[PDB]
Amino acid sequence: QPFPQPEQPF
Amino acid sequence: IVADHVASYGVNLYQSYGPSGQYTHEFDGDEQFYVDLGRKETVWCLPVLRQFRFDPQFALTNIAVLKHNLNSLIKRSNSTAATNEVPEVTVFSKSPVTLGQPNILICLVDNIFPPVVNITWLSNGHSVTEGVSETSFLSKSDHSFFKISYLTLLPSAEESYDCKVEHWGLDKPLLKHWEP
Amino acid sequence: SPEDFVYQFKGMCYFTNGTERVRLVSRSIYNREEIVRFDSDVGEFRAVTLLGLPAAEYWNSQKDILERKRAAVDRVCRHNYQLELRTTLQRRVEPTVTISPSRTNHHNLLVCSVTDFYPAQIKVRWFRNDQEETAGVVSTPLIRNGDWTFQILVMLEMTPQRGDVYTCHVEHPSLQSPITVEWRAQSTS
Amino acid sequence: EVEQDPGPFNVPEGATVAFNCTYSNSASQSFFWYRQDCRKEPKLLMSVYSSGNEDGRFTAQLNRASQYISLLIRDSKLSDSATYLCVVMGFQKLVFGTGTRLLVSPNIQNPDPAVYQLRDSKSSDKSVCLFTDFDSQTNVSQSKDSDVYITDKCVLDMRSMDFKSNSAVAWSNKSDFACANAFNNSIIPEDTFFP
Amino acid sequence: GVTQTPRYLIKTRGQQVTLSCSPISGHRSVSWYQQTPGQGLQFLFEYFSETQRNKGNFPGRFSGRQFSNSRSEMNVSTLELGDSALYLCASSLRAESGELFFGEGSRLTVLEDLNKVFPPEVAVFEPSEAEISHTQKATLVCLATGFFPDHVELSWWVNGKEVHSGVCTDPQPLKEQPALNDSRYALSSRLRVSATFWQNPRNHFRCQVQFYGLSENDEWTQDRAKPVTQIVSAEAWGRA
Ligand SMILES: *[C@@H]1O[C@H](CO)[C@@H](O)[C@H](O)[C@H]1NC(C)=O
Ligand SMILES: *[C@@H]1O[C@H](CO)[C@@H](O)[C@H](O)[C@H]1NC(C)=O
Repeated sequence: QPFPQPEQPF
Repeated sequence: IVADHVASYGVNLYQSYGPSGQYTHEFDGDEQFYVDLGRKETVWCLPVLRQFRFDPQFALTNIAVLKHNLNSLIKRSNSTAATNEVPEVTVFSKSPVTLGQPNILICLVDNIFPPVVNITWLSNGHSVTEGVSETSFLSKSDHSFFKISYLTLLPSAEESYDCKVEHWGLDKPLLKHWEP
Repeated sequence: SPEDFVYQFKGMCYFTNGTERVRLVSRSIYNREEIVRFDSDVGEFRAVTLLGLPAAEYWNSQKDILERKRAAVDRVCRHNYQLELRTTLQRRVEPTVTISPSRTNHHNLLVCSVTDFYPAQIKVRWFRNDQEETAGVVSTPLIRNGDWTFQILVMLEMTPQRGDVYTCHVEHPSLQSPITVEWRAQSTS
Repeated sequence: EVEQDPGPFNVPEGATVAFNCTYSNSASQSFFWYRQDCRKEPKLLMSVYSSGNEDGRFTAQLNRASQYISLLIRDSKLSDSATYLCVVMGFQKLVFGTGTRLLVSPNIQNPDPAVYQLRDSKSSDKSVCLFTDFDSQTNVSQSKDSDVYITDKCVLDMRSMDFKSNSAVAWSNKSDFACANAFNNSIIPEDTFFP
Repeated sequence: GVTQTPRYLIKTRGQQVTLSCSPISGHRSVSWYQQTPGQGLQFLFEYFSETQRNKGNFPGRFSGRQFSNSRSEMNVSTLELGDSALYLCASSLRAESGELFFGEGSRLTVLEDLNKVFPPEVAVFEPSEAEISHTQKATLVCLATGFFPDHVELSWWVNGKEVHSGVCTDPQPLKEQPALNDSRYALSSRLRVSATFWQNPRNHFRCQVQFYGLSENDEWTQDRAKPVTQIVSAEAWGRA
């Protein structure tokens, strides 16, 4: 599984 | 930034005009996969990567956060909208031309912003659909995009082609011609 | 022309010397303006422009967000590099090397087409009668086909003597030993 | 651009001191006060927040609407004497202000202004004049003769005795020179005692 | 904290210098700043992960580097008179931090000529009987005179132990020739004690001036002694 980078909510 | 290798894990795109989004991973500038957000399906672009798993729900969640964040920023920028760049189009073949031997025409559309574009292949004025495919909106460090379209063909002395590119940054459709 | 509002988020990983130097740069972008950045060297969100200041301050106040971001260079970049080592970083596609004469008459130009290779690192040299040519060589930039292959055209301006052998000489990580392709002048131009 | 109170603050011990600083870049992200003793290194004093960071006698506060940064020093001590630097961090630039110098003078309860004369221990004849025990309002003016040397005022603190005193030193190689007139170049007190 | 060497240095115009900084253990970012009267703190260069991360506006004769233990060196290949300054290094755990921990600095004085360099002469002046009568307190005075450059540290020692209570040292030296930029200097300090404490003649009072002058490597062809780094002191005991 490639691990990814999540964006944060404003 | 100077590095031996650069990866985007991943490239997240959301835009109002669709509304449409895109999720990809890139390694050294090439597309590893995209998530078809409509089908919730991970679509691998390099076959050896199919042994791996990537949960498309992550892409859907991330894009949903982009949607939320985008609304906030339209409000805070005073609806400051994207500028339409002028894209550059280049047509070339994958390998040297041998009349009658299978080849692939490559239409590179570079400096795309915003990421909305029509790319269509023409032969003797007719739109070609068979043997056509394309990459995703591949990222660039100035945050514009490029996109590449492919036409498989048997080159013949009497058959020529145009790559036709439509973009809001262009005055008229841009035809880019190729002859053997 | 329809108006468009664009958001981009890029979770970028930079690798040098294997994983000796690994660096995560998270980039939030409004249209083409990067507005907030998380750089693992810095360890906190930084407003690149005014538009990103509220997000940067808000995310930096959330301890749980900070510690996830700070671990992300290992959790994301280093983890994924191990997968690249078994796949993308092992990809070797040998170049196809082709010479064809051209003009700009008699032939005064040779094109060495080096096509369908991966990875990008390549060295293409022209030789004339076993002596490397430096003047008169013109190369396209490295051309990215988009299908995980590259190509490059290296051209030699030439004034051929009958009997001359022109050699295109290609070095590439896929090759145990260089590819050489010869073009032999059958007449004097 | 970082702009600070553009002048020495001369403050009596115990007074409350307000430092102000403005920044021009609205995108500026973090803010700090540093403290720097004469010819020494800066030391982080506190980070600045909109709520107001409070820590003992020190309060720092940020106003992003007006782009002001402030530092408050309650109940100032002699040890607070330093140059206070406003430091503003933006994207890839950390800007140190030029600083505001703060000088905290003692509250001399019972002034005993005198001018003594002191003799060299090892050598003989060589002497200096000590003007001491004056109150903090008294300025001491450097000489304008190249033969006569007058030092600035200087506060010492005899801690175990809770006693503080100002003093200044004058000396000369010249035979003419006498401690009676050494400090006639500076406002001296009529109370000033000349044994 | 942060360790900087050398703490004091005299060089001449055209010479080269290397300053060293050891950051706080674990810190990976080292910055260099130049401190002069009238410009305040000026940023030289920041060093993170053995590479230069950011750069100020100084010319290229100012260079730096960082080793794998995060120790950093600053170099000036050709010194000018105007390079005289306090060179400060600051460390932080991470790159581009506003929270910096400064060393005590390298005080670099650049001269045209080393003939101008003199250690101090130091004299102690014993309290006046009038003071001892009128206040029941006793002020010793210390004079350090004729030194150049202004590389001195003055301390008071009472019965072998350094003291600070009751001490005031001039924050700024006096110039013995205020027009010359190479003027020799003077510095005074006071130590006040109780009349009783001074009246005990067992008590031992020393004024100690550390001077930072020339190094072994510096050439010296004058007749007077080479003005090296040295301590010059005077002392007094107290009388009935
Ligand atoms: C692409 O084509 C469709 C219909 O062919 C058109 O409506 C649309 O506006 C085109 N997009 C651009 C960017 O020109
Ligand atoms: C990478 O390692 C090599 C040692 O093989 C060294 O020469 C080079 O300087 C290193 N590069 C970086 C950026 O650390």
